[PDB]
Amino acid sequence: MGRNRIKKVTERLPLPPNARRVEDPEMNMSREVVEDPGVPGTQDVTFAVAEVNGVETGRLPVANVVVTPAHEAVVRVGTKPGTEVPPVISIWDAIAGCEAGGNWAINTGNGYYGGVQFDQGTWEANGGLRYAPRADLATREEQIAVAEVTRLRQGWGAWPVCAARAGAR
Repeated sequence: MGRNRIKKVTERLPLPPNARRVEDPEMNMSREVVEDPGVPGTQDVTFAVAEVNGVETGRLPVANVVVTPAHEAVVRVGTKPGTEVPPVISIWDAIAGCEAGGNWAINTGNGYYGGVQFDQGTWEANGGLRYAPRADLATREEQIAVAEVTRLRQGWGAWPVCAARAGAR
């Protein structure tokens, strides 16, 4: 018995647009872009809410109804052939922490690029142009793909401080 800590509360919340995907054969498969944000809708969501001492201790949606439907968004998704990115096998995240503080897009004008501070020749020699003109223009996972090629072909010499710091082979 006693007062019930659980009450029903109905809230009007946004209904986010579904994204309809449109292929872009000029964009890397790693990439997705919002071409049209659509228009959010609205929905009435009923929650069971627990409160003790004027403080919410829990909530659970129990019902929902569309009020205004959203207008769909349009997302462009990359389908450029040959831009498949291998799965990442995090020694690299440690290295990028050391090299660039985890900033994969770093480009300070020091002659090095991206999270693991490739020079341009090393980026190109190890296949990086498949993904981007420079390392900093490529995704983390693309940069790691090229870093793995670099390591297999040339070793850890590109990272003469950070690789050892990261506990490399």
